[PDB]
Amino acid sequence: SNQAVKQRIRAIKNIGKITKAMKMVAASKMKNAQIAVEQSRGLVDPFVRLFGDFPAVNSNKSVVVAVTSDKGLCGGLNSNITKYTRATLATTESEGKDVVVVSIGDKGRSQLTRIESQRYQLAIADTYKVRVTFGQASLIVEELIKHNPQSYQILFNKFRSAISFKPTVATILSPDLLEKQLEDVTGNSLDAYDIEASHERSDVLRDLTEFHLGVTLYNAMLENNCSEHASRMSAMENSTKSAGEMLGKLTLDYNRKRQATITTELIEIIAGASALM
Amino acid sequence: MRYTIMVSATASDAAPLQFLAPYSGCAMAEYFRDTGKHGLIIYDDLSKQSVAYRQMSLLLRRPPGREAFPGDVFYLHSRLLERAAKLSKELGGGSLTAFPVIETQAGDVSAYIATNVISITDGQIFLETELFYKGIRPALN
Amino acid sequence: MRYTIMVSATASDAAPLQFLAPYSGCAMAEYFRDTGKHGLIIYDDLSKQSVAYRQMSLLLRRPPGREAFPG
Amino acid sequence: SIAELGIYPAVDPLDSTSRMLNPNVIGAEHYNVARGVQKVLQDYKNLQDIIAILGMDELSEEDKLTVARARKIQRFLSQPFQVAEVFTGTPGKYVDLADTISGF
Amino acid sequence: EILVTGIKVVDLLAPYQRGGKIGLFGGAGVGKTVLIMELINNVAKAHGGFSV
Amino acid sequence: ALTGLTVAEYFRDIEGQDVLLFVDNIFRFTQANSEVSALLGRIPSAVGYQPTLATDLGGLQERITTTTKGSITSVQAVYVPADDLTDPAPATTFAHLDATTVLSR
Amino acid sequence: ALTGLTVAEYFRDIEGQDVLLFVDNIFRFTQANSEVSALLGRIPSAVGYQPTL
Ligand SMILES: Nc1ncnc2c1ncn2[C@@H]1O[C@H](COP(=O)(O)OP(=O)(O)O)[C@@H](O)[C@H]1O
Ligand SMILES: [Mg+2]
Repeated sequence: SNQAVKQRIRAIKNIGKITKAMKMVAASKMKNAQIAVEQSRGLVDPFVRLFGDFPAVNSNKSVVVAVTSDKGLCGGLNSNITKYTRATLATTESEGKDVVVVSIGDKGRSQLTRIESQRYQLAIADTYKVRVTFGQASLIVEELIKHNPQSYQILFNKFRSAISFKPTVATILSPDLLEKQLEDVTGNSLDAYDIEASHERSDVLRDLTEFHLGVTLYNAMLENNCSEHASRMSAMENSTKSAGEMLGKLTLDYNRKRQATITTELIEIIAGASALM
Repeated sequence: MRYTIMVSATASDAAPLQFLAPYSGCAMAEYFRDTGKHGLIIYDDLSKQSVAYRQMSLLLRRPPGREAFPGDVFYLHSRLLERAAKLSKELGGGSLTAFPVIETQAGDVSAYIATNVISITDGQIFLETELFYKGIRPALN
Repeated sequence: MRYTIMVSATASDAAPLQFLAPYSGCAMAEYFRDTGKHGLIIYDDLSKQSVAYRQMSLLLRRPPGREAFPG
Repeated sequence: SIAELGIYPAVDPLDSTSRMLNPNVIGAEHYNVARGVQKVLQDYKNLQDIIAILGMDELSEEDKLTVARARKIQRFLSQPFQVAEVFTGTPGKYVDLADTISGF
Repeated sequence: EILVTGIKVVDLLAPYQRGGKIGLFGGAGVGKTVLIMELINNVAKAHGGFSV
Repeated sequence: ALTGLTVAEYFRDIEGQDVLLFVDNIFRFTQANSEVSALLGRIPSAVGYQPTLATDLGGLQERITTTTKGSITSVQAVYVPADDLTDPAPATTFAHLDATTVLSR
Repeated sequence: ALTGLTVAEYFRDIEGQDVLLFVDNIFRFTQANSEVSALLGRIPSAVGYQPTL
């Protein structure tokens, strides 16, 4: 009885420091990863400056990649972009296109199969174990090249600040299948460029689309990893605050039970002493 | 003070005087209740009257109960607060309104005397300290 | 019922009767124990026997102990 | 703890019992829906500490389904009373037994 | 035999017996006089016999 | 503590001064009166204090006031037992206090 | 317990050999002294025990 709350105080008092240690670990990880996000943000600009940004294309085959977390104490990150995925899979699909759903992170393979069980075809995980390199995102992009869609959709949280993480849909148009077709505006928007490659414009667009997909995927899983660390930092301080308030209420009840125990034992001793005297 | 009576059994006064002072005040206000007029009474800190009565009972070698209070600490306050009545037209139509004050310890509404007087009085004006140190005064919960 | 005895000192009965009902039931079942048969004695609410025994002892002025129970 | 949540009458459904809650007395579907409501509420009570610490966004899908159904049946067990309409203003509701069995 | 009260939690999870002892537990303003007034208002008018 | 009050009551009532009275550890005044109450066979109240707890504290703390001759101002060190502000000795001592001056490490 | 101890103390003191004394539930010694000590005229100690624990 009176050691039940005395041990519960120990359990919640240790959780109130485990969650604060995890908050400081997430904060140091976000500090170390923000400088990598800000360096990687630059290379995404020339591809959306050259190839534009066309999310609402009439693709026939599309691949949607939802960049989620591995560990699940992020606090509403991997479930929010699943809302954006079901709001995006229900936006492009209006005409009978084939959709592949891919997820990076274990909390994506645990949650995209919930609402989308049959169009899901690939699960990448353990991406964030040591660090994210460009060769890793290149291999993930090559496994997205094993399928041959007409567009690529990337769902990830963009690390704007430590409080705001805007979910971002990023679109990569497949080269001769759709990329030339979206630029055919009374002629073309790509004819102004003099292709100084070894082979034709179709192959330089194939290589440019693969490189743009690799860069978008690398930046997506760096943005999502840093916003994951910021979300874990902000969700291990709601837990330290709640474990502090629960520890306060348990300490108040323990003091009440402590005083009641001393009064009860004292009353028992007095009644036993007055039964004789 | 032209309308106020002030009955004071302070901290240095003897515990039977702190025990009896709510009853003295309630009689002085029952004068106005019983003759058609209207009365207000504030028994400020009945939680200290119950401590005075606990002192009186434990010095009479009476067996203590929950939180070392006597068994008739409910009767102590229900005998008092049931006199705050609104009388019928045949007895005058007079009224007496009580405002007993109870001090809790850490927001512990479920104390012995607090749950005694909550189950005697009609309403309740619970004043919270978390609203009070946030500047919201009167800190009505 | 053709195999069961029902000893029942209920709440309205005196505290000596509720104190003695488990021993009376065990004495009734010791007929089947002592003569080669098998008994199943079920003392429902042995805590209520303890409460009745505490009452019967506190009124006999025996000094109480922990939780006002006798020694 | 249930009155401070605004639920009225503040009955603890996991501590209020009866001897009539028996399928040989009240019928099989009444007993089944009563025990199902009680199991949903007990499974919600088992998650209150982990809802408080880790938050609502860290549960499983069956966990955040049964928490939502439990929060629906917690409010649905409350009811405006006909004698309590003089200090609340909402009118009272006499529910039939078939209505509440089917509704739960 | 059951006693229908018109209260949802009472009729569902702890149904009252027509001719049985019923208790309403709770302390200091949780509503056990409003609940007994509602039980009077619901049961005693649809009873026929006498009340005390 | 009553002897300290008497020496200060001379300076207030005769000399007409503003006196400081440092009752060091008022909780030890409480626990000494608890001990003399237990030695006199009185039944102890809640957590273990004397049944006259508020009255002994009031008989101390009600002589420390402003008269029309002078004033006694008491700076009392307060010990809070088992880190409990709801314990009856500090919760009775806190009823008389007008200010708290918290020295922290 | 005193009886079993005396049987062991004869083997230890008179015959001078190594004895093994197994006492199952020595708590029952203090419990049994507490059961009579209230009727022996002793006002009770702490959590329910005798003053001579
Ligand atoms: N069914 C209800 N609806 C709304 N308020 C209620 C209800 N039941 C109780 N209350 C609240 O509880 C207060 C008093 O409860 P009460 O019946 O007096 O409990 P008790 O008799 O245990 O003191 C009422 O003023 C009311 O505000
Ligand atoms: Mg009532």
